[PDB]
Amino acid sequence: KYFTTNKKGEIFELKAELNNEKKEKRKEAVKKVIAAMTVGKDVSSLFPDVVNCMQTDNLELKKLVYLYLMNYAKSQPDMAIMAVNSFVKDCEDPNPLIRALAVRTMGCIRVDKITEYLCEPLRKCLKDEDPYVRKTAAVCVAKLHDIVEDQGFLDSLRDLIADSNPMVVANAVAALSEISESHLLDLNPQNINKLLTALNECTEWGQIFILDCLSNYNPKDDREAQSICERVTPRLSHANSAVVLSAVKVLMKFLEDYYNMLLKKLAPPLVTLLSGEPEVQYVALRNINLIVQKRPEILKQEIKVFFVKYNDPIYVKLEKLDIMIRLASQANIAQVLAELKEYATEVDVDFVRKAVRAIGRCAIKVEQSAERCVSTLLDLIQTKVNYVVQEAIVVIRDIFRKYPNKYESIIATLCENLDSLDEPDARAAMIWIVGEYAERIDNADELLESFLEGFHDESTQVQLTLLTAIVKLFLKKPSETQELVQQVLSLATQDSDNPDLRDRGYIYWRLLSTDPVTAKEVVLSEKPLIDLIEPTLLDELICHIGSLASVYHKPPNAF
Amino acid sequence: MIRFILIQNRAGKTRLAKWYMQFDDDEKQKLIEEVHAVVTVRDAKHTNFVEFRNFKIIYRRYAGLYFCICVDVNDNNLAYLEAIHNFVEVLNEYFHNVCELDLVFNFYKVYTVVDEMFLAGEIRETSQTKVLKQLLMLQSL
Amino acid sequence: IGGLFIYNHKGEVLISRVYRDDIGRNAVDAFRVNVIHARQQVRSPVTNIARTSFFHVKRSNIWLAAVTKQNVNAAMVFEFLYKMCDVMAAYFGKISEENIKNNFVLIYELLDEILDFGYPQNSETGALKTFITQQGIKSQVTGQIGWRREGIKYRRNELFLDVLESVNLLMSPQGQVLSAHVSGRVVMKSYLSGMPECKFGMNDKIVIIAIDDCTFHQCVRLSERSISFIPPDGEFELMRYRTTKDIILPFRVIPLVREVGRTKLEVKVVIKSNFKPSLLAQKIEVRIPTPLNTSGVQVICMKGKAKYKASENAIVWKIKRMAGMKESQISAEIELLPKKWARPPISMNFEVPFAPSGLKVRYLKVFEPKLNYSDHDVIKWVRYIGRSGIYETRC
Amino acid sequence: RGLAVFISDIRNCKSKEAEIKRINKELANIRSKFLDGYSKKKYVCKLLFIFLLGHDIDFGHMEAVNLLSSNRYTEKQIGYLFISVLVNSNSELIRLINNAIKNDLASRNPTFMGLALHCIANVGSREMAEAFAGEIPKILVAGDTMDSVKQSAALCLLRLYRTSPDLVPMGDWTSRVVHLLNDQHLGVVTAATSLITTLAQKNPEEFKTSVSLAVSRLSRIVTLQDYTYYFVPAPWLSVKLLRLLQCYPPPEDPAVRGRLTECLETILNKAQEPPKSKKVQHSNAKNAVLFEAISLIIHHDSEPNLLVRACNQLGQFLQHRETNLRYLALESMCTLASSEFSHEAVKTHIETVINALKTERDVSVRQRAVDLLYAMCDRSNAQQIVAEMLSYLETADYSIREEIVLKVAILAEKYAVDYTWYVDTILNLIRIAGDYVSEEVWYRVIQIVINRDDVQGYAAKTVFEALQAPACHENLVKVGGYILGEFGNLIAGDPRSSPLIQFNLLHSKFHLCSVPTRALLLSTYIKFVNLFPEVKATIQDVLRSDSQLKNADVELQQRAVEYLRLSTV
Amino acid sequence: ESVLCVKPEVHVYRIPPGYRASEWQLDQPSWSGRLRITAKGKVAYIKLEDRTSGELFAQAPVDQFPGTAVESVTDSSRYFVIRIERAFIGLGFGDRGDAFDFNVALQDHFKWVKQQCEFAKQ
Repeated sequence: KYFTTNKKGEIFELKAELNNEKKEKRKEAVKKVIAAMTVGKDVSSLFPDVVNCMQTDNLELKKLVYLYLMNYAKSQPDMAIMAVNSFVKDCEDPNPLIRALAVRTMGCIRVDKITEYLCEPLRKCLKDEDPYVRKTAAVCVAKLHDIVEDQGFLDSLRDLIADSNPMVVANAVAALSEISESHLLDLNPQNINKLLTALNECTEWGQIFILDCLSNYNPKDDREAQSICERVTPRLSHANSAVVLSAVKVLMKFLEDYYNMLLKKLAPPLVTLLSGEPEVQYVALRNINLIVQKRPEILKQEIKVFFVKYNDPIYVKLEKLDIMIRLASQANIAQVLAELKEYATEVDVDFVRKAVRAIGRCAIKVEQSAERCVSTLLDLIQTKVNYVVQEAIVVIRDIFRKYPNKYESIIATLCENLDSLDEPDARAAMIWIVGEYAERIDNADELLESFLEGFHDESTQVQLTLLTAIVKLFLKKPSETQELVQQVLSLATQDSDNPDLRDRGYIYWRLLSTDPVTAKEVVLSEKPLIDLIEPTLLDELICHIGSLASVYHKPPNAF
Repeated sequence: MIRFILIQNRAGKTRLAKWYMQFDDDEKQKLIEEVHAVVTVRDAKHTNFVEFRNFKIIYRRYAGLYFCICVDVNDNNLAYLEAIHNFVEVLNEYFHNVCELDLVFNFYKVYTVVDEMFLAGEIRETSQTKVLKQLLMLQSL
Repeated sequence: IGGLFIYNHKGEVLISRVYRDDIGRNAVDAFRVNVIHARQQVRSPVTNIARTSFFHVKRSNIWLAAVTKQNVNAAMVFEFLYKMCDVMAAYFGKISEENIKNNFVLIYELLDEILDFGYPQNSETGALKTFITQQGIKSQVTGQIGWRREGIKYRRNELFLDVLESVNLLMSPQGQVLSAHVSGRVVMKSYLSGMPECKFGMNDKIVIIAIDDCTFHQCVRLSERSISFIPPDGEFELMRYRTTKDIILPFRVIPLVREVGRTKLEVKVVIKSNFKPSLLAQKIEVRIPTPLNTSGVQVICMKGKAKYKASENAIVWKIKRMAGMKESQISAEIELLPKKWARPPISMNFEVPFAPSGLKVRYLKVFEPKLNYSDHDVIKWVRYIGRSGIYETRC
Repeated sequence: RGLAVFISDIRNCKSKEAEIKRINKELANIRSKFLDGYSKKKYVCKLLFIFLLGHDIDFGHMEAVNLLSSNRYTEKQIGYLFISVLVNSNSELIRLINNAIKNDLASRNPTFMGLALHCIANVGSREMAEAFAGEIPKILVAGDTMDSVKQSAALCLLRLYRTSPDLVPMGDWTSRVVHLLNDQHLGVVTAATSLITTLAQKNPEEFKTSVSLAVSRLSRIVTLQDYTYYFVPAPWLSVKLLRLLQCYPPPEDPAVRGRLTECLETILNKAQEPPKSKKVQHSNAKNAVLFEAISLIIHHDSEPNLLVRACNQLGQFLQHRETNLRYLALESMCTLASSEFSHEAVKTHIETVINALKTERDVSVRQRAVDLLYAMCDRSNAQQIVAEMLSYLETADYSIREEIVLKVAILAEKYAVDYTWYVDTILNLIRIAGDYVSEEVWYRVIQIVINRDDVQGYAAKTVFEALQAPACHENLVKVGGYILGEFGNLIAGDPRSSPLIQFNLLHSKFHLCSVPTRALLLSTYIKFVNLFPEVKATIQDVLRSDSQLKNADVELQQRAVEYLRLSTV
Repeated sequence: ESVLCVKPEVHVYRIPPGYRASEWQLDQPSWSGRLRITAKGKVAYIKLEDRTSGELFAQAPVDQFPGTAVESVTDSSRYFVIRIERAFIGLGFGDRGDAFDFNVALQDHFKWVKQQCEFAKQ
């Protein structure tokens, strides 16, 4: 009410030379209107004065008006409809850059009334003789569809597939594919042959669009599906990674001696995606993580490509590490453990903790290398690093559960590492190893007494494992540890206020006071010994190799 | 007490900044950019009272500009909202339906108005009649 | 592709263009809250929040976001976002907000001719000269090392890093963070034979009344987000920084203080450790101020211990350890001797084993040109020591 | 006219680097000129405008001080404006500036003294306090001083007291400052009240005679054509007079105290009246006096009749149109409810606050609504407040949800009437928002169920329907298993709550929950073996399944294997 | 063959003559182009390509990294003496971080070659 004048000011001074007669400094004016409203200045009062500059013959000045109009076409569409009479005069002008830019500007306006204006002037643009205009009109059908005469436009998209300029063919296929999400049949004789010949000549973004459409096609005969694949095979040599991953998605679908030759031609293009820029390697390695599950015989020999390089980002280091495990076999476990030992000495504390856990995943997967993984972790603990030692205790615990009564010489070396333990899960791993095997540990009660003095202010995982261990120590060594169990069950049932802790204290208190012989088969019995997408979801995500369903490893229903 | 007075548009660039507190030149730039990080976010139904780093900021927008006064936490925030509006009305008759560009071209006259009305972190003169009596007398001197 | 967003260094929208109205104006700030200002979230080039996917590529400052709602080819959008910025770099030189602000008109002419309803068109810079009318607005020998002596040898090469930083905070009793900044330094201890040249790498939480500031040691040469240097032998301050954005706050004090008349006072204070439970804060001391006319108080504590100190006029409450994602409470009952009480802030001391600015070390590659050792022969240690400075909550 | 050319020459730059070259070609031009005084002040306005854009200026100070010694007004006020903005610490310049100010202060031109008094009050360094702080009270005292100079001198002495209190000692001039409250020019009184207020913060008893002068002037102001501001008689002076009275206790003279009552009664009585204008600037100026009136009544805490009328006036602002009055009424009632006198009258507004909490959108006003509910809680209304907060938490946003859960659990234990209500309260709290409930809150709920027998049929019942929801919190599952495992027999008589249904209700949530949550549900599965022998076949296959025996956790395995051997042996 | 490292903006200095760096010209780069260290088998090839077409300006088989094929200059950490195949050629780099990746990728190759020899000695 105070700083709105319309007699003087910046809006007044802008409105002045926009009304002037020189063309070249009305062009400077509209640039000042775009640069005002980009930063966030309110130039809504200049709207009927900018569209007076539409009636001209200059191409540069007419685009600057259209750029001003496009910024209104999405946020406040009810204002940009007020100049729609100037659009429909421009969409039959010569200099067909004006005709295409008129049709784009009309299509981007979300107003129900504009469908009366994307009538009959649109169908001339679908039949235009400049292919740059047919390219524009092909997309604007999908703009109009996203808002029965347009059902007559749908067959005009099919007519544009038979064109000599292939970029017109490209956007028409991309238009039909988005329309077919909410409704195209690609029957062989003329559709597939004209798509694959346009595939060899169109631009790099249209080859994505054609190879995304062929994945919807269902072939019938086995050598008919083979006859497609000799044309798709040279498309996995392209510079773009989006073209290669779309070519793979067709070839992973149309996979019914040429079978053996095709799987040998999938491995060099998937290797060469990893020389790319780090966002692309993430998109590739999330798909490589799916391909080595469904077809593990493609990249069986290529584990050296997947070794983590130091300057990779953290989202490429963690995805390269999941594929090194899936290719970890007995023929190459020795160089994997050369790498996993090396990554565990890096300064990235987030990545070292996963490299040490990847060692125990190689011991569980490759059973023949269990001793080499145990000797690898022992060399890590001798470094005395705080975040490696207490990580490797967790991993050794899962080996003792997996391979019991084999590796228990090393506990005399693990038990001297107690003062380097401050994680709750890492302390609970040593208490389990002291709780088990206590007829092998010399001073198991002197170790477990050192934890009961600080029984509170420990985690309930540590409190429960220390409860389970001292009961196991009692049934293994009665009459030495009578003081510990009367200590810890007084700590559990009387001092602690956790209900889950104090009744587990009771269940042990009831069993020891009923029959310690009966408690031996209950507590100290032998425990039964103890990571891949299930093939319903897995075979779904191979049908979406390029897309975000494979980057997320989730079906498209959750998007 | 008042600690500064800001005038800045939605573009972010200031039209007046008078400081009543001893800050460094880069600290003055640091506060300015994080005032309109507060003021531009708030809508027309939020309150005009934002706590700001240990004191409070008081604003009102005049359709292209923000007048921000930054006072202590104890201060009467409903009286400093009207001393803002009292300061605009003095600028309204002194510049004859003031625009934004009167603050750009005549910044040295704006410091005369602020000294006339807000001196040493307090409100000096509230009367619109006596300020316009004083400012036009200095205009012809 | 629903809309290309180009954000500045600080997280503000420089220039943007939406192509699909499935994208709202909620999505321009959905990226700001949950990608740029992610406090503890580990970075990913594609993230998904609330049925909307976020593609971003950084070019040295600038967040180039790409927003979509469909199951689009993700390798398509990233290969687009490289050729979206190679078109711009061929017109601007580099990509920065000083070049983008000079070129709001050229980007708008590009963001229509390159991308059309989310469908990438021909991005060839030779073909664009027929379509783009506007023009871009353009804008030896180190001899001897002075700081490191020659012929150093050690029995075993080792290397120690300490990221040492201190949190400062003023927070309202409602939970609004009023002011926060972290002051830190990377102290490196180099026990390395020979004269190694080594490369250091970190994440992007450092900008290379507190103001965001970073100085280096004179050994460091800056020219990616990597740093090459030749470390002096021994104790050595590698980097020295302050930061103010996206501060990780380890604790929260919730001061529920009720005045009963003018003769009695009860104070409830709740501590919530706001970090992951595998970590463990230590040396925790919450001093709670009392009025000047306090007779004697009655304090009960859940864990830890507290004692009233009339010489300080404050209740000092000390906890030995606190695991993350937990909660403690103290209660107090003050009797007074009958103006109003001006409230000092509840100050707090602690020490956490993580770096509260978000700084992390990604790699540290040590290379000696003329000896028989390399990086995997070098034992490296990393330790994060978070600490409080002025960490206070209004009562 | 040369300035407006240069500014629009900067504004017509199309890049940042075009500015730097245009600035530097002008900085090189101005440096070459360093003249007519008109041509000298034009360049300083150029140099000042370059500074305010943020560019570094490292000259021009000696040219600006040469403007201070001029005799035309515009050359002086541009010279002082350069000095006030660009503060240099050259010891030669500070000597030259102080001599230029002593020339203007010794002058009897009121406009030349007005520039000098502002330049001291804008820079305010110690070197200007060391030369001037003995002259400024002499100008304020003297009877020949113009009233507009009396305004600027009083506020200039205010900053010299704020910057360096030791260089402004009190004395003879203090008894004549308080006489300015009797002055006819209200602008002089306005600059006087700000001066007396800050000086009475540390030496209150010296300025004690201003208490009687403040009330008598305020009684005339409340009960001036140039000082009305939208039909309100002198709002900012009446705000400053009410802040002056807050530096003191209620006065010694009961004739002063009685006069202080009806002026505060008049302010309250005007608030009840219909407004004399529709514009919001009338009501903001009208209420600016009112909230400082209420802050004075709270400060004294001496007339309970005024406190009751003040609380009744603040209840009118809770259901008000604008957000600015709803927020300030909630801050005031939090400070008002703590008093001995108004605390019973705030409690009558319990219906008004909750109806404001449910409908307010603004998150700042919404959380001061919660603080008022916590502040006015008592034994008499705790069941009402807690039940209304729980009715808010079912539809609340996640922004305010954390602090309300903390306040429900604090009011529940503190004001627990019996032990049947508290158990019903927190179990209702864990069902609604269980992820914000601390475990020592959750631990004590079970200790009351175990210790006392009467609630056990009621607690084990209410947990069972709480578990029938598809979206239970994981703390609800943990309190769900332990109570049904201990007291499922107390509700086994219901065919809707049959023992096989209680097991299937828990085991439907045994997955999709955490690792210590699964370990607690195993503990009650064996309690269903002990209590419910007809369920025993349906539990043991769950225990002997591979998902519990070959479970990757140690503690989930050790607890599942022991319970399979308790059930068979 | 695999490609170990690709570096643009790499200078080639003809050497006028030990091995100090200020002795060379350091202002007249005798050749400029793109650097690629390729390797196949047990050796590594330092191939110099022009920026535009990619023709092989020079090539140096290495076969041991601290050996005689690549020798560091004593003044700086950027300049290298290359035995192309014969003759000796002086390289150049822009900063340390380009010379860092030159030196690490060579050593990371011959670390792998030492391990594959050691696996054959098992």
